[PDB]
Amino acid sequence: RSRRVDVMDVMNRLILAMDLMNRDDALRVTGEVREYIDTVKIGYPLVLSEGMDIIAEFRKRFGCRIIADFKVADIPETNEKICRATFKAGADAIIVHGFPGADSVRACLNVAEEMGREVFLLTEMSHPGAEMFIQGAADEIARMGVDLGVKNYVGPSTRPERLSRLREIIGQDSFLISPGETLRFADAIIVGRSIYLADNPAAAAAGIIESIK
Amino acid sequence: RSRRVDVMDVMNRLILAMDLMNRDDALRVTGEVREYIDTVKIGYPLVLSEGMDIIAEFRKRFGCRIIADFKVADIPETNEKICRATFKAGADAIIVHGFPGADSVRACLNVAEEMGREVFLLTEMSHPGAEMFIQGAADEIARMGVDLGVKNYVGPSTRPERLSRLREIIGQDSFLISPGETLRFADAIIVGRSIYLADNPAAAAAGIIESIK
Ligand SMILES: O=c1cc(O)ccn1[C@@H]1O[C@H](COP(=O)(O)O)[C@@H](O)[C@H]1O
Ligand SMILES: O=c1cc(O)ccn1[C@@H]1O[C@H](COP(=O)(O)O)[C@@H](O)[C@H]1O
Ligand SMILES: [Ca+2]
Ligand SMILES: [Ca+2]
Repeated sequence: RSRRVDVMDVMNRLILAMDLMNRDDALRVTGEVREYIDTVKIGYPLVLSEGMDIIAEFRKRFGCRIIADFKVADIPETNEKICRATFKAGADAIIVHGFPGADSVRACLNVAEEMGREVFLLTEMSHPGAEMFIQGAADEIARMGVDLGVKNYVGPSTRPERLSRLREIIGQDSFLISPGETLRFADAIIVGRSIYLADNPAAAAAGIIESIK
Repeated sequence: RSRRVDVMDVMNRLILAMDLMNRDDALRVTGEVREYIDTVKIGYPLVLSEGMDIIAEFRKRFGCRIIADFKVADIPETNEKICRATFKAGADAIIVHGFPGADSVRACLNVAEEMGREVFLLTEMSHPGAEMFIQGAADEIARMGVDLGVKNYVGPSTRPERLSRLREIIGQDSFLISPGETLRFADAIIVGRSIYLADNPAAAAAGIIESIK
C-alpha cells in the first residue's frame, strides 16, 4: 500500500506498543528504537503506573508520535473529558471503542477536531472473548465509522480476511493499523513484546523491518 | 431492599460520582459530603488530570470507599495490568465492560480475587447511542456475569423496567448500583453533578437522602 497524503505517516510502518509499566524501562526501550520507529502506542498500564506526564516526556525526549490506546468507552459527556485530558497531556491520537454507539464516538471526534488531533476507531479485537459480542458488531461499527467521517481505524491482524473485509467497508484511503499479508490491507503493524522484551530491542525492531522489505 | 451481609454497605445508598477534573474542587466537595456519603466513584477525567495518587488521597483524607469507574474494555492480558495498577493505587473496586467478552471480564476477576478487591460488571448504559449495540447485548452480558460468579453490577436508572429485568437475571442477592423507585431494584444510586455543582454540596446530598425515606 502506498502512503495517502491526507493520513499519518508511520515510519517503517511499525508502531511500538509500549506496555511496560515502569518509566525507566519504557524510556530505555523507546529511546533504543527511535531510529526505526517514530510512532509509539501507550496505554493505561504505563500511564496509570507512571502518570500522564509520561506522554510529554516521550515527546520531549524522542519526538515520537503518541497514540493513546485508552479504548474510550464511556457516555458522550465523559468521553469528551477523557479526550480533552488526553490531548492536553500531548497525545496525537486516541483509540476509541465503537460498541457504545455513534454519539459516544462523535463526542471524541468533536474534541479531536477542536484540538487538531486524531481519533482511531477500534472495529474488532483479537482475543477469544471477542467472538461473543464484538465479532457480530464489527462490520456495523466500521460502517458507523464511515458515517461519522472517521479516517483512522484499528483492526486485528490474526484473521487477514477480516482486514480485507474491513478495508472493503472503510475504503482504500482511510488509515488502518493492526496489532506480511497484514500490510496488504493495514498501513502499519503494531508490535509490543517482541521488541520491548528482547535483549536488543533495536535489533528486534531492525529484524521486523527487514521482513517488511 | 434490605442489605445483604455478603456485599458492600454503601452509606445512605448514595454514591458520589466525582467527575470534577481539578484536585482542589474534587477534594473540597468530597470532604463536605463525607457525613452523608462513604462511597465515591472516581473516573478517568479526574485521575488523568490529577494522577492516580488522588485515590490514596481521597482514602487518607476521608476514608471513603473508592470505585474506579474505568469501564475496563481491553484484551485479557491488558485488563489484568489495568486492574493491578488500579488496585495498587488503592481503589476498592473497578467497573468493567462486558461487551469484550468472558475472558476479558475473568481477567479482572482474577486480579480482584488475588488482591481482595471487587469487580462491578457494567451491563448496560443510558445514553442514546447505547441502543445501537449495548442494549441488544445487555441481557446476555448480565447472564455472562452470573456465569462468571460476578456479585456486583451497574445498570441504568432511566428505564426502571430494565432494572427489574436485570434484577431477574442477577437474582435477589447480587449488589446493583445505578446512575426514588430505582431503589426498589438497585441497592444504591450514583449522583454526580446535582451534588458537586451545587453551591452547598452537603445540602444537596442531604436533600437527596431525605428523599430516600
Ligand atoms: O488493542 C489491541 C487489540 C487487539 O485485538 C490486540 C492487541 N491490542 C493491543 O496491542 C498491543 C499488542 O502488544 P503485544 O501483544 O505485546 O505485541 C497491546 O497493547 C494490546 O493490548
Ligand atoms: O457510568 C455511567 C453509565 C451510565 O449509563 C450513565 C452514567 N454513568 C456515569 O455516572 C456518572 C453520572 O454523573 P451525573 O450525570 O453528573 O449524575 C458519570 O460518571 C457517568 O459517566
Ligand atoms: Ca500520509
Ligand atoms: Ca452488606
